[PDB]
Amino acid sequence: LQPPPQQLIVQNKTIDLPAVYQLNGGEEANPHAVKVLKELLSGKMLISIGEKGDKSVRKYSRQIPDHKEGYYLSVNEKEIVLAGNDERGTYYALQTFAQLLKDGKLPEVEIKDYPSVRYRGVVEGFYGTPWSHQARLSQLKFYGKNKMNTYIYGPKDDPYHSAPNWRLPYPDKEAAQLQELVAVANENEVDFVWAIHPGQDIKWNKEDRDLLLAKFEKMYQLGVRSFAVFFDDISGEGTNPQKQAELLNYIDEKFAQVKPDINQLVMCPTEYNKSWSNPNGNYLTTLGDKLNPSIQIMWTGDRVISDITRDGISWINERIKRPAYIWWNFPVSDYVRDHLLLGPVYGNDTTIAKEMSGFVTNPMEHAESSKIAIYSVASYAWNPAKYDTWQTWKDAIRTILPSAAEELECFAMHNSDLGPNGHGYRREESMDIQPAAERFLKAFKEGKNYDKADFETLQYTFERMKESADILLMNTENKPLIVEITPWVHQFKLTAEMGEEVLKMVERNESYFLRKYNHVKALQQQMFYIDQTSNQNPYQPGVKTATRVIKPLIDRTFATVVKFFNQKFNAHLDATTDYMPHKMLPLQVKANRVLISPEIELDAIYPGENIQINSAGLQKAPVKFVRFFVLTIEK
Ligand SMILES: CC(=O)N[C@H]1/C(=N/O)O[C@H](CO)[C@@H](O)[C@@H]1O
Repeated sequence: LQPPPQQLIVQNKTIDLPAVYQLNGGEEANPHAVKVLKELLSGKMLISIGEKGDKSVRKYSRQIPDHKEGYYLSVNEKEIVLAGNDERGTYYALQTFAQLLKDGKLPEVEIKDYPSVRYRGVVEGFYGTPWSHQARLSQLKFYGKNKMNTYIYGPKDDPYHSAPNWRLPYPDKEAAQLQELVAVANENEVDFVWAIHPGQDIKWNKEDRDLLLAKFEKMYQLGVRSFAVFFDDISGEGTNPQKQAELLNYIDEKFAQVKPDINQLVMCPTEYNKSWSNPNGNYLTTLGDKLNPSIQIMWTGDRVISDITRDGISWINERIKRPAYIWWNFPVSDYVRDHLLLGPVYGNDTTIAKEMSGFVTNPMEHAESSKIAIYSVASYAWNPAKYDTWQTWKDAIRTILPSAAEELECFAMHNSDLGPNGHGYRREESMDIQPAAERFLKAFKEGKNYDKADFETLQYTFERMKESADILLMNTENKPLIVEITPWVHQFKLTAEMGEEVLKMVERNESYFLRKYNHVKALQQQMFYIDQTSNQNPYQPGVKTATRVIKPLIDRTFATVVKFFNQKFNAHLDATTDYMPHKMLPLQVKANRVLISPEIELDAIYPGENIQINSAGLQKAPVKFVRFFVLTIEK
């Protein structure tokens, strides 16, 4: 069961799902929950479904937890009970019930369940290509299955979300799409929260306030019932906390508290993590004091990218005078775009549920791939006391890709770290093989003999990686997932082939070694060609994989064996580990830039564009040699 329930008593009997059944409370329970129950009983004992207060569930009123979104669930030989404290609770009972049913069978169980954190879900809030409409449809259904009740729409690059077109209603096509997303959100018990991001060019006047409210009104007409205003990542007048708080309170008093049926009203502050706060400035205490108490305030932790600690959340809660609504910046990869972040969710304090109003994850622009972290976050926010990092990661993968779960585990296990970055945030990766790696390498470098078992583990790892990559490439169960990851799967296969060949180099005679060495060089060039043609975004272009432990191991082993060979045979083989066509500290190629890692000869004459050192326009001059750090060319 994911999320794990608050309380579970298991009998180790099982019963058959009733072929004949009496349904009770069908006409009066949450229709969303009844429809789910009706699909499970498709094709087909008393079955009682309802909310506390329905006649159907009167007998169980004392067992239904007294919590928002709580439910009581029971399966024995005589009857099944599915009883929410409220309509969403009934739906949630059904989502648990759906996981109990396996091959027409049910375990005898009794569950009392409820979430520890009130708002749980996803903020689509990253920079990059916004999720596709089809991907959002898929996400919403995923959220309902995992008891996430919150979807905050706010892609930084949607021009109708952010500046200047925040002021304009969505075009007809986009409008009808959002209208469909809201309906689907509603059917899956998810609050569609529409965010606006106006602060970079907002004027503190009646004109812009009215345009904002008019925009909120248009969204309301599309079916939207929760709203957010984001003031993150801006400078200038829009950073004024008094004005922000006045605007939010106006929205609250003239809009949210005036419509019949508005739910969440959320803001993200300009000072949205501690490092970006001014402890000595008046910004957060002003919001805390002035913002109306029903309005939620978002927080990403001690840093833009960070895990949530007891001390960290105490710090913010004391200032905002309410429990922070956490905006968790993982697995978002918009600042390490050459990486996929597919590892487990961990690092968040599991005892601080009372200290947060909400917990949402900011995911990758890769929607399907983000489901691993999203599933885990749903498990963590619902039952943080029972949260199990590794089991939930494994459960997520088996959920997303049952036909190739182990292959996806293999790929994800080695695609979890971010590499060095300006946010200082890192994750573990390849932890299984890390000790056999460091040992193999330490011994190897010193001239000491390595353990054969360690050499075999590495060998076994490369073999498994190639099986996993080729199987994932051909998988048709979740095509959108395969599309997202495919460039990384190719790079991951090359990595493993490169590992096997390097290991063969450590292992016969001069001729054989030279074959292996030339093969390694060709594989390096192939990796370079993938890094240069795939995922060519303006920020971190290319495709990096197994970067924490596996690639450094392979590279360092390769450099070492080439050195020993050169000493033994008095040779001059090139030991460099990344392919570079241009000659020169390693050079790097990024899009049409050639740079020296913080005289040069290009492999051809190109028209020059510019040169920047830490600048001169080259006005298209033919160029092949630069002597005296980035050269831009036409390419
Ligand atoms: C509140 C917030 O996190 N705003 C942005 C952010 N600000 O530092 O960092 C994230 C990771 O780069 C971005 O995806 C977010 O859109």
